Amino acid sequence: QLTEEQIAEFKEAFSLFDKDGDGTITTKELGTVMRSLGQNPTEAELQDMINEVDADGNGTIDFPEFLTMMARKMKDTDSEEEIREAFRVFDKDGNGYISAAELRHVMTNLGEKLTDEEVDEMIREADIDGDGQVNYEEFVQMMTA
Amino acid sequence: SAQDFYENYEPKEILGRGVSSVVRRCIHKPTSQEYAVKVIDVTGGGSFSPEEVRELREATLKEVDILRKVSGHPNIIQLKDTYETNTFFFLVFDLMKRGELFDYLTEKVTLSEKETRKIMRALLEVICTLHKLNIVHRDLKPENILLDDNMNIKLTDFGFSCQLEPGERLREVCGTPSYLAPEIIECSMNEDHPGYGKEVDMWSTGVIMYTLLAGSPPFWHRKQMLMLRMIMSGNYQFGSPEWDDYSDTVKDLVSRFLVVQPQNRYTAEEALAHPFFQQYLVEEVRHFSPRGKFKVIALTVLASVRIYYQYRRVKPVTREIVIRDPYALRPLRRLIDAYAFRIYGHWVKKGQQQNRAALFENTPKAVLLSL
Amino acid sequence: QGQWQRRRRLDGALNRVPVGFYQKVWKVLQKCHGLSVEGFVLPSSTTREMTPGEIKFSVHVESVLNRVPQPEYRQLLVEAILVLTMLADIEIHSIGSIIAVEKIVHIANDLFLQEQKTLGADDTMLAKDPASGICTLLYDSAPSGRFGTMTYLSKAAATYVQEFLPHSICAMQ
Ligand SMILES: C/C=C(\C)CC/C=C(\C)CCC=C(C)C
Repeated sequence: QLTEEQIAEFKEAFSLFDKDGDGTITTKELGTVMRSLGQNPTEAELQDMINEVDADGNGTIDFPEFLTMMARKMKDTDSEEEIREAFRVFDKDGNGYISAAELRHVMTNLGEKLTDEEVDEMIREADIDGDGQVNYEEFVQMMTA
Repeated sequence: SAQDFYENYEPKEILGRGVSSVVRRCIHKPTSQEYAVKVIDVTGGGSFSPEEVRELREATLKEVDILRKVSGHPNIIQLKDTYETNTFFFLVFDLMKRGELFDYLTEKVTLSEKETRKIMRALLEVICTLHKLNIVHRDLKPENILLDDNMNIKLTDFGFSCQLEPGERLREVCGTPSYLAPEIIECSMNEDHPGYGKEVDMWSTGVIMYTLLAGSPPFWHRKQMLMLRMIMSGNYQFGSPEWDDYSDTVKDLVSRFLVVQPQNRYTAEEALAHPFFQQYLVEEVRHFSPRGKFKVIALTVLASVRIYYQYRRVKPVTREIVIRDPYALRPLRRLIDAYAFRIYGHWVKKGQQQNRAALFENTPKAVLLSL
Repeated sequence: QGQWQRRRRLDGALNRVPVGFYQKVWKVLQKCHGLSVEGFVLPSSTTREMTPGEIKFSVHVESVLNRVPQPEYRQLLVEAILVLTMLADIEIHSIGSIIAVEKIVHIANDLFLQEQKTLGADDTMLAKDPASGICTLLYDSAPSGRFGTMTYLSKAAATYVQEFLPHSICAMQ
């Protein structure tokens, strides 16, 4: 039921996770990402974290494995918390509105260089209510979509 | 002749046993390469009447045929050559140092998601080759599945297989009871149903999924016919606490093979197209609309946040949770299953009265003794 | 009698034990002072006295395990011993005292009693074994599962460690 699209979205997310084109995401790589997004967990934490997802995998997450997590295993509460968390991860300001520049802040963090207008467009494409901001309601509506 | 057998191979040790067929390891003298030989006693110690003696040969003569129709394929054994005598029928094939999947499933009670994926990835890709050549197996049990030192699946015992004429559907009941598709029994209990086709293998493969990931058959109970009504009706449950820890992508693909109606079953070609068996090919452009990019970056965040959240959730093992409910949480439940199969792993064998589900009690005694 | 009652009267009457169980009792006894069955102790002094692989040690563990006459109860003791072994690995601390392998089955019989009463078992189905004191259904119960014999014995192998070990730390899951 995950569409060709959805599977593809999970795949590009897996790409954003691994800088090396390893075909795997290492404990170190995840880390580079979490710190990229500002959550700096213990190298040990990471080991456990990659372990919870894989259990064999020697500290590397794989994509077939990755999708397994990104498929909505999440409970409404569980996802809700998460959906919320990302949203915060999105707003360093924590103002509660998604800056076009804030989107850039995240990408810049994930090392993807994308056009400035395109970014505005990214929000604009998805933006009706928040002209220039994606409201959280927009975010949740969007994720399910 | 037997001289032709010993001019090329020399049997060293006994590898396995069967009802009338014995698997024996051999050395190929010209090549010094390890090979397995299955040694079927045609006369069967005198118990076989001339009909069964003839029928076993015709079954064996047919058996060479299918194994001669499929060759060079990575995940089915290669019948290197076959020798027939008046009292035996020798078949030499590849040596699999490790035993059947049943023996492996006994060692590891619950087989992990990563391991089963390539296991069946081969099996489904095995199933594609059989269906493309139009040959059904009707016998896809894990004891029919052999594994090598790299864990690669070698589907074995196409003893019950038969090539359907284009658009023909069989009626004979061939197969041990648990792994029989619903219309197998229905054709056994009715004449109107004109038969079953190549979709039979899909149900049997989907059964391995429930057995490998949970250590029990989807439908099992100690009397014979009761299992059958669970099959044709199709009452299966991803029961708790066992089946809740696995990812949701597992469940849907299990139901697809387990649908009772054959035409709606999930054929092998599209079976490999379900999200589980999708593979990460590094060199993909993967172009996306600006909404598509925004999801990816959001999903990339949503993933990282998720992984931290899921882990934070795992409850360390404490004294109390052991007292209240051991099975409920994964690490202790997998342990109880593991030391369940170390004590009574000899009590699991092939058949109905020796299946793995006999080692699991997932229902209250009262409901078990309700009728 | 029953399926597993015939698979436990055939598993504890032949003294069939899993591979390395005699090599696993050695590890557990080093974390304890002994292992008592029907009030016959197998002390930790045996661990130093014979090696884990010594067959003389296998006799000592075996000799203690035939202090129960009924075969089916012995296998209950056998897998009860292993649920200490698997709980011993998780627990960092040592109990430092005697453990009655028999009792762990008994409250496991008692705790097997309570759950079935709550779920709808009648007094008829939960009938006592005349000599052992275990429910006949517990003998027939499967090893693993939500309501298996070694889930209740993985359950009662913790309440006994409650009284002997006031504080416990479980790690490595
Ligand atoms: C983590 C275990 C939790 C409840 C069970 C209690 C464990 C024990 C009570 C002692 C038995 C064995 C010891 C080997 C050293």
